[PDB]
Amino acid sequence: MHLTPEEKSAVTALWGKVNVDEVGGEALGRLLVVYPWTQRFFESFGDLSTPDAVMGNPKVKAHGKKWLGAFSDGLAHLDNLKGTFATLSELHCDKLHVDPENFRLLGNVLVCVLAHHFGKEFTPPVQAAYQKVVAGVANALAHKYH
Amino acid sequence: MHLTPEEKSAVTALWGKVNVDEVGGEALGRLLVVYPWTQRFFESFGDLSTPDAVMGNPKVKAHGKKWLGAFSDGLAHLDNLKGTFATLSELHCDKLHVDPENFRLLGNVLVCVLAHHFGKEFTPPVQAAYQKVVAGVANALAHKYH
Amino acid sequence: MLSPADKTNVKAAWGKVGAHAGEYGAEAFERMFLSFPTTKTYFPHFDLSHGSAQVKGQGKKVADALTNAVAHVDDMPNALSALSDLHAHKLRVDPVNFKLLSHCLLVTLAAHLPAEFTPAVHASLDKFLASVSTVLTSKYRVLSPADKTNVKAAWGKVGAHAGEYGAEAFERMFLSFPTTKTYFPHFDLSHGSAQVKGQGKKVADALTNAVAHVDDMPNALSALSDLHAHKLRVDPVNFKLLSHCLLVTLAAHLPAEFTPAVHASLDKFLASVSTVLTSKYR
Ligand code: HEM
Ligand code: HEM
Ligand code: HEM
Ligand code: HEM
Repeated sequence: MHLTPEEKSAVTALWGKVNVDEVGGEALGRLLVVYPWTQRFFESFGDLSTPDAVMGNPKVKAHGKKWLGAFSDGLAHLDNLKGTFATLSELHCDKLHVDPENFRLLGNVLVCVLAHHFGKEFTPPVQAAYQKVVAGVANALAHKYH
Repeated sequence: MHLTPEEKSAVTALWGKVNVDEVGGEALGRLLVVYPWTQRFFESFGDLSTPDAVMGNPKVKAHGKKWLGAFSDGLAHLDNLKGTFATLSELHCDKLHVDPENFRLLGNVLVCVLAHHFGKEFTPPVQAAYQKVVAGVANALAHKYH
Repeated sequence: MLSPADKTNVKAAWGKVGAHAGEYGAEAFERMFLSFPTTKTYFPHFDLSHGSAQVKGQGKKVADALTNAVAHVDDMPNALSALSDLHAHKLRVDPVNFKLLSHCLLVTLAAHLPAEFTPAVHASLDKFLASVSTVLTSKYRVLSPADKTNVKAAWGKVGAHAGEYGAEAFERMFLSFPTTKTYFPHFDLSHGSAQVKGQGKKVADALTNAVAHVDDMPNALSALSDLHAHKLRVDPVNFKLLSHCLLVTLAAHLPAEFTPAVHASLDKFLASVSTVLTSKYR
């Protein structure tokens, strides 16, 4: 990874405008809708029968806050992502059994959600910076898989 | 890159038995037959229309010697693959314009050829060690792309 | 497949795109070049600076083809046939790159269509672009009669060993690509495990059935397509890893039969099986 100073500022600048709880639920919701095989982890969440059931599901919204708050905290440690996420990586492999391919999917759905939310403000260079960060987070969450 | 003592021992022992001349031409030839869009980089090699034409093509064999030779010198520096392949990385990007995805494809075909040539000696744990190495070499060759 | 609902969603969305389709096309390429710089390797002959006429022209041509596709969504292979030939025989872009452009077109539409880019429309557009990409790469390599003959010859030679080879293929997969183990948390994955031997034989038997029905695979494999799409829910990327490991297994057991031409035929057959098994995922 390793970002230039201008890429860091761009990531940081836009992130100050994000409602973490809303965007977290929206990105998780669209993951489950657009790539329905990811629903395999969330059978206890209840009704996921249509996109509205999903987007309106309170357990989806709560998990949205959870994952994106950990993400947000990781933006403060862009120089030590592997170290910041080591325990989470171990958990997702050993206990949760999450195929790391899911982290890349969610990363790309988050980028779509940001573009939807910020429109013209989400410029090609700002996207490029975010693409690096989500790949970095995916890689760091996959790091302890064995 | 990092390999257990067992992994590096497995890689090293097998490689002592590899005829670099023959295995290199076999691997490149099968790449061209199995994934024919890769032929886009070798238009000057002449006739590659049929498998038999590909496998007996003299320029294919000669180039085979070339790339696997550099691959073999890589196996002498498994702890610094990026520094080892830096110049060739640059060359493949800036001069040859080769999509790094091809490094992974050639990596996998090489593994297929090692299995074919060595049979039962190419055990699941030896394959596992070679898959790490081919992925590390692909990553090293794509490192300087911009 | 694109549901009837999907088709309705794409038409609505692309109609909104309207006379901006070209501009959005040029934007999607600019986003791709910046986010995924390896894709620039296919454009060394282009000035790739922002707003270049070459990029704009590319965006417009690509946009016209998508419009064409949308207007003929129930006949895409035929509508894009000239374009599939051209990418397969001349341009020869590696298929992975289609995923990358599709993602950047999705980002572009999201950024320009606030009102229309709902979760369901997002879903439909993604499926549509995957369908286009499939069509555009379809002629890169249907199994020819030679492929069919080669596959029956090699699999006939596997014979009664089919099960043992399936087990070996999974063991190779689990060691080489540890992430695949996430789908078997309930298994003893040690070497020799009877659970892995049982998995191997079931997959082997299914492949034997697919060879026997090589011209009617969607129906012969329909119950398994259902099971993976709706219950097991294995990410499609994993099928490529198992296919590589079955190829390695066959290579190590069939020295005489695993020729370049038979290897190419087997790789095409496993990709087709893989396509059929993931065909009802979405
Ligand atoms: C960058 C991406 C991700 C981050 C930062 C993240 C983060 C987290 C966090 C902070 C937890 C809670 C850990 C604890 O209980 O101590 C969690 C749990 C979980 N995550 Fe992840 N996660 C990510 C992606 C994913 C994806 C893509 C999936 C599956 C499609 C997933 C599935 C789960 C599941 C099933 C749980 C357990 C929830 C529960 O037990 O209520 N995660 N995640
Ligand atoms: C294991 C990965 C690879 C290694 C270590 C490698 C190595 C090399 C080396 C040492 C050269 C010689 C340069 C010179 O002396 O002019 C070369 C050239 C070349 N490589 Fe790579 N290569 C690899 C993979 C690939 C792949 C996958 C492709 C394309 C599908 C490719 C295409 C080429 C081309 C087009 C040339 C020039 C041939 C010529 O000038 O006749 N390489 N490579
Ligand atoms: C939705 C996917 C795509 C569509 C609909 C599409 C369509 C087209 C069309 C209509 C042309 C021009 C045909 C002509 O002028 O004869 C073209 C050219 C080309 N395409 Fe594709 N394309 C797609 C994806 C890609 C991807 C992913 C790449 C590479 C990253 C790519 C690279 C090229 C190249 C190199 C050319 C030639 C440009 C030139 O030299 O003028 N295409 N494409
Ligand atoms: C083209 C390759 C494949 C074929 C033909 C295939 C076929 C099968 C068959 C025949 C079954 C058993 C269904 C029954 O009980 O009747 C099965 C189960 C299963 N498959 Fe697939 N499969 C393939 C690929 C994969 C891959 C790549 C994975 C995951 C990495 C996978 C994961 C599973 C799982 C987890 C089960 C159930 C195991 C259990 O708990 O008993 N499959 N598959």
